[PDB]
Amino acid sequence: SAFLKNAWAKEPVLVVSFSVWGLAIIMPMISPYTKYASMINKATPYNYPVPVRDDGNMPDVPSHPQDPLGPSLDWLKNL
Amino acid sequence: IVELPTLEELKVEEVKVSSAVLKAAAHHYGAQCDKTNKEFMLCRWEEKDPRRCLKEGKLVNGCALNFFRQIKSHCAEPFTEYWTCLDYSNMQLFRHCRQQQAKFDQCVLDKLGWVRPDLGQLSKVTKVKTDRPLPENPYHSR
Amino acid sequence: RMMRWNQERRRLLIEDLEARIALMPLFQAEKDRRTLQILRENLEEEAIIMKDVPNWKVGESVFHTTRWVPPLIGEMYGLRTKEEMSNANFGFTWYT
Amino acid sequence: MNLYTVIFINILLSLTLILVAFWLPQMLPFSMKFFLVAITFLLFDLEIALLLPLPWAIQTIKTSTMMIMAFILVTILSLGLAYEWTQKGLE
Amino acid sequence: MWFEILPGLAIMGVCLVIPGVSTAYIHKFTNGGKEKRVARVQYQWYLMERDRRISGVNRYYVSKGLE
Amino acid sequence: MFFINILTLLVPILIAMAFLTLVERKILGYMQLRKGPNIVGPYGILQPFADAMKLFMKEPMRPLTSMSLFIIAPTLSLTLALSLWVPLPMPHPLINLNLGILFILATSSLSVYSILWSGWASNSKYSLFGALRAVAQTISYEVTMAIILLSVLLMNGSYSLQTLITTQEHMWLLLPAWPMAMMWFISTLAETNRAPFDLTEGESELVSGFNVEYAAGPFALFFMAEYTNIILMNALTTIIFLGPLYYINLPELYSTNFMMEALLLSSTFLWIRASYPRFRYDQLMHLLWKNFLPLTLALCMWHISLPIFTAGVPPYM
Ligand SMILES: CCCCCCCCCCCCCCCCCC(=O)OC[C@H](COP(=O)(O)OCCN)OC(=O)CCCCCCCCCCCCCCCCC
Repeated sequence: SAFLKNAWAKEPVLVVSFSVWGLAIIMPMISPYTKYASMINKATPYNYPVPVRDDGNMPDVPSHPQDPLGPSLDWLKNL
Repeated sequence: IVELPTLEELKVEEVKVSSAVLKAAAHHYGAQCDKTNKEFMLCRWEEKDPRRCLKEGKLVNGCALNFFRQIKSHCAEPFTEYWTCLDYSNMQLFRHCRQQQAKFDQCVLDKLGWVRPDLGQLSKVTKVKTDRPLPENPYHSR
Repeated sequence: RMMRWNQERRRLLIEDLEARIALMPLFQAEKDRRTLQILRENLEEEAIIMKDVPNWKVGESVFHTTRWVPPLIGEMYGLRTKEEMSNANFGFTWYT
Repeated sequence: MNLYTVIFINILLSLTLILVAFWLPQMLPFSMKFFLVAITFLLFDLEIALLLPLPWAIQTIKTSTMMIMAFILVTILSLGLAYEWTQKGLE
Repeated sequence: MWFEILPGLAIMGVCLVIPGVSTAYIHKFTNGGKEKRVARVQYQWYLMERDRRISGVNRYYVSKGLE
Repeated sequence: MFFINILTLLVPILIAMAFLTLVERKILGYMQLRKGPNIVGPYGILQPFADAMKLFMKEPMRPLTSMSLFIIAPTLSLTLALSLWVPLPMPHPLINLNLGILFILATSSLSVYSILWSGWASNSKYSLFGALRAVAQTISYEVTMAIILLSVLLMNGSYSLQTLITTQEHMWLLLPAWPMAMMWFISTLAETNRAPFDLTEGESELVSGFNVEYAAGPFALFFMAEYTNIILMNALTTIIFLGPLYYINLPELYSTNFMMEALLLSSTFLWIRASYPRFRYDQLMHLLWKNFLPLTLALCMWHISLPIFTAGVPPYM
């Protein structure tokens, strides 16, 4: 601890340096948002969503995507 | 040989409107006319060849032209204002023009009855049952 | 502020990607329709270029399969105007 | 092409100036310590080259992986640097 | 006093705004009053090209619902 | 037109480049209790043009030196500087290089050749040492210079300098990332061999190794290059970290604001020069391989995690 103190006052870059190294190694693990990154990026519609053959027993979005069934991004909205 | 289809076989009315025009009405077109398109997509995917879905493509085009004829007939002015402002921007970004968008969107809801699709609800995969025969042995697998 | 701004910016990005998602069907048809035209048009000239050549099948898939192999850029614009070919070839690398 | 046009004007403007300059007025080190630093440079430059792709990796659905991978890259190289210090190599 | 360093600066400033205003009006003149389309990705070049074909030869000319 | 847009964006910068030396020889003056050059012309406005004409007229001494390389280095220097101004994202940038920042980084690196080759070509001991010292400091400051940008980009989403105008529509990137601004500013001071970091031509310590033998026209071209750079790097600070206001309707405001911030930060390195003695060679490199590089590496991580744990990944447009 004592060195820590002087280190805070002498060579006070490394201290800050390491501190950040850690804080970046922690915040991700604990964050009400970490999960969103893999979703928000997953959702972005870069590639065309090829349709599916409506063979039968389909709970998928019913034709017009304006139909209720299907995934929603209201989580993205009002985020 | 190559069995490339003939021109008369591939001549059909053209949309030909500035890309900007489309981007402004993109959302609504994704709304009023995705029935045929999705089916066409299904054909063009499972049946790899393009020759095997040409006719569907013709239907694809026919659906939009009238989409435009409706808008031309009703709320043309709004749409005209919205596209002109949208076109000026270099990436034709949607947010620079929201005041013009609101009047265009509200009117066609009022007259055409259509609706601007909420954020999303166009990206979601669709089910369209193309009565065409789900093909097999594609790529002449042999 | 940066967190909120990029989250908004992301919402705008999903909005316009979906805008093309909706419009590509109209373009896909257009592309194919035009693509075939270029192939066919080249067929006409093809049926007029090597006619004299002996043992000259007007045209034949370089391959054996009858599967639809998309047309390379060269094939589409090779016979066509040089500029046309150049445009396609070096027309993106060179900005608008 | 547009860039090519600009650049050749850029060289032309310079070459014009040097020429004017010449035509108008007619009237053994032992950097061993450095050597080491130079090598580290090479190495660090290469890492940076492996860190350049991040701007697109940030988009990876596998965000977590990207984090772990990236974090490791920086950390490992950081360790290399520290060693230099620990072994007093650079000093 | 220090009043005098300003003359020189004025001629620097004026010579650093020209470029930014110039490049940003020789674009809106050549592109028909509409900002030069920035085609970062092909889609955009496609849309741009599509525009060319749609009318005249230049993409800046833009046909509308009345076509 | 495009040609006209090449005159503008070049001449204007060259004329401004000339007026920087003047505003350097007067701002340093008033800080040191002296008027500076006001007697030639009105208030010294004709002073930059005057020595340019003297420099070109005086004999270009060719020491008894590898001629080709000796003459090429100046050419490269100016070529690179003028070139680096092509993709700058003042509104509607001359050329939307999609990976512009990379381009800037690339050309900036090539400049090192000039100093290195110049020293080798000069064939004088002073010059040789100057080159060696220069290459080392230059490249090293490049290593933190590049990492500092990579941290920025990851919060911008792309390498294109045009994106930052949309990233900085609500707040400057100084507020966030100020710790790197400082480290970008100090690195911008090293890469333009300006004062605090000017061991390349210390004059007192070693006598102008870079151009020991260079005089007249060659002296001028690098010379011009350095000062144009002095501006360019300051301008990159004024786009990447201090984001000027921008309005699509009125694109001029950006240029005007860009002007004000560029001139003030250009004024700052003038002010730094008069105010500080010069760092030693060893001290200089220590600061970067020791005082900064560890700072720059760590924050890179923080800027990798920041977006994720804040779900603040930027759009790729
Ligand atoms: C938590 C999330 C993550 C974020 C964490 C943030 C934590 C708080 C920020 C911590 C770091 C803040 C400062 C960053 C830059 C300074 C980095 C540094 O450590 O300085 C090195 C060096 C001083 O080192 P020295 O005095 O030799 O002693 C070393 C002791 N280890 O510095 C120098 O010697 C510099 C010498 C400069 C000479 C010219 C000075 C010019 C001064 C005026 C301009 C200043 C910059 C203006 C920038 C404008 C905008 C770009």
